[PDB]
Amino acid sequence: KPKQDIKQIILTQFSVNKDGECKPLRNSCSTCGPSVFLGRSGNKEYCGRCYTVAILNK
Amino acid sequence: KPKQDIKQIILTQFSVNKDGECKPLRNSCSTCGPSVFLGRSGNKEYCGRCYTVAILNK
Amino acid sequence: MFNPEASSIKNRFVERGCYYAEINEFLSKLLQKEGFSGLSLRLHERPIRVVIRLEKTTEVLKDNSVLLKQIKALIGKRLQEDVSNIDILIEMVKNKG
Amino acid sequence: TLDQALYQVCRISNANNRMVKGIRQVSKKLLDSNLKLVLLSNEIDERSANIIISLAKKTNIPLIKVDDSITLGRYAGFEKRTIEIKVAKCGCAGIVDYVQPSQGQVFLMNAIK
Amino acid sequence: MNKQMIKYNADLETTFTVERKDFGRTNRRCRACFAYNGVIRKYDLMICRRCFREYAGDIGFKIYD
Amino acid sequence: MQLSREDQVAIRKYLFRESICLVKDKDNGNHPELNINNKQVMKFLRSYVSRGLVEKVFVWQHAYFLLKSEGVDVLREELYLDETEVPL
Amino acid sequence: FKEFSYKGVNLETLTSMSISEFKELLPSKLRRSINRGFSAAERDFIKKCIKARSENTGLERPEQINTNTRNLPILPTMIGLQIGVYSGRDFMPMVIKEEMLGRRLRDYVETRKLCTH
Amino acid sequence: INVELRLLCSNKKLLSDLSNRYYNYLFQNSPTAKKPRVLQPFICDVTTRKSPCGQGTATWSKYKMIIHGRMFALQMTHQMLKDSAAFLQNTDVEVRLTLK
Ligand SMILES: [Zn+2]
Ligand SMILES: [Zn+2]
Ligand SMILES: [Zn+2]
Repeated sequence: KPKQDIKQIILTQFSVNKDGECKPLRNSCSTCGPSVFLGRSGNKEYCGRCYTVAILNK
Repeated sequence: KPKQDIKQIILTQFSVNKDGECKPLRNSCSTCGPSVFLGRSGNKEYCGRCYTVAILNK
Repeated sequence: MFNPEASSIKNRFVERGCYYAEINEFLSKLLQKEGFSGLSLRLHERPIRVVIRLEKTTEVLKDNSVLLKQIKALIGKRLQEDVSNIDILIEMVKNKG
Repeated sequence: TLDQALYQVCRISNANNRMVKGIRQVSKKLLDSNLKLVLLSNEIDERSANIIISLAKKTNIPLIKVDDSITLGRYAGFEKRTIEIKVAKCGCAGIVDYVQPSQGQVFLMNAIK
Repeated sequence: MNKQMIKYNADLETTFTVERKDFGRTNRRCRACFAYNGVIRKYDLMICRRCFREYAGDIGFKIYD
Repeated sequence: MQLSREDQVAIRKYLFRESICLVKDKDNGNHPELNINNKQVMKFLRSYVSRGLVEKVFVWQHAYFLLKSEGVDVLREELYLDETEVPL
Repeated sequence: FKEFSYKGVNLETLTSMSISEFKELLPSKLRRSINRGFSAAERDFIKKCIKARSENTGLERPEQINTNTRNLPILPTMIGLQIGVYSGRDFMPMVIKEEMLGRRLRDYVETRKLCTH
Repeated sequence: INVELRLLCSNKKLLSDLSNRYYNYLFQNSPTAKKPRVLQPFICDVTTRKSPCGQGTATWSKYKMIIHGRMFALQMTHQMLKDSAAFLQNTDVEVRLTLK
């Protein structure tokens, strides 16, 4: 079967304020716990533990 | 408007054989040129220059 | 005549004999170096009374007799019985010839 | 010396499975906030240090450093036979709980306090 | 183990579960030697005719007549 | 051998607490006192036998494992217990 | 000349009936197999047949469907299809004609070559 | 008042000795003493071929295990039942009780 690309040290999920306070950059799932973040690509926003893809009306 | 997360040095798009030959890890668009690669999340595979999202029957 | 009791009794007695046969094989393999000679095994009343007959006794008594403690544990585990309900006596065989 | 106090912590902390090795696992343990005495080491990139330092402060637990990643490698128990012994390096590590009390744990907690 | 199987009704849409019955040689292996043939099943023995004759006198059986 | 680190230390402490172990061969069931898969417990102890730490005797359907004296210490170092601690 | 018929029912009606209805026509041993419900394998075979009869159009033949569901009775949903039945060695191909109703797929395939000394 | 004591045993000599011992105890207490009732023996049997393979004249053997038994029905007061039950231990004979 196909080969698996890898993205090294995952730190992109977050953003840091000037005060040093940290917040998630990607948005978070309502139904899989807020600790699961949501991907983006074109019309698609998507999720892990449920594989559900939202399709945007744009 | 919202904040933009960033994924550092993009190298995940490819895979390297033991001979040093390189091939794309993600699949490629049929109608945007083979140089445009396709995202994955749940039921969704998606594209850049056209924003078209395919929905899988799984 | 018919007895409802007979099947139980027959099964119960057979099962005891099977445990004896297995435990005897185990001790023979373990203790052939000790001159293992014979076994007694009263399963029918707690405490389970074990008497083991041996030619030499040093290696069963050695290091606070932990080999005894281990045999008790393995008999307990195989019979599925609480280790507290077993007594093991080791007997030196007289008139060995 | 506190070097032996770390030895007394780490060995007992890895016999029982309570010592975590590697920057990625330290990260999730800092977030999950179930850790103590995080070891930094010398040779890591300024960005990578900034990650551990920033998180470790935000978690509100003790942080410490050791003079080389090979000095940490001994504590992690990554050491192996050459024939003599050699030590594989470890970058960053931490303990989940002290499973039994020891003088080194006290000495380290007093060095922190 | 009592294994279970799914089966579909005539609609090929509704499903139900049924249990596999334990029968045949597969679970009646000789308790002394794992053999599948010549197993005596009487009196809740589960021992083959070869193994029986060497152990019979330890269990307590005798040839009286 | 496909055991978790938790499962490994569960076998180490049992084998020190009590100086023996008993495992049933050709079984997919769970060891009564450990809640670990029989084949996996057998495979773990197999290594200790190969290392010369543990005796093995096989009788009918059961493997009887006995811990040697010259290995109580190795398991005590491995399990990092105090120097005063000894089996039942 | 008259339309094909099975136990009183025309192919037009027969191709429209549910499996539950068709069961009232079949022999006793075949009925007992449908009453006791289909296996997970048999369900996939049947869903592919229903898909295939629907999908196929024009004059081009649909692709062969292979199966190790030897004991399944033939149903009016797989009429006209090409089906491969496992012989214990290979998928032996056959076309399901109308006259096969009331029999199992094993009845049309030999697991043992005929003997001539 | 009444008790019935079942002595059950797959050895004849033991059951004969233990019953003679208990009969002696009964007559030494003298509560109008009596013999035990000799019960129908339970007999479980197995029939098998001797050879471990098909070769030779097929020769067959019948093994049978005999469980002998003896019953005492007896009159005693509750103290004497409780005290005498100390007799009913360390035997290869299995011992069982009924009461009303
Ligand atoms: Zn979700
Ligand atoms: Zn495109
Ligand atoms: Zn056998």
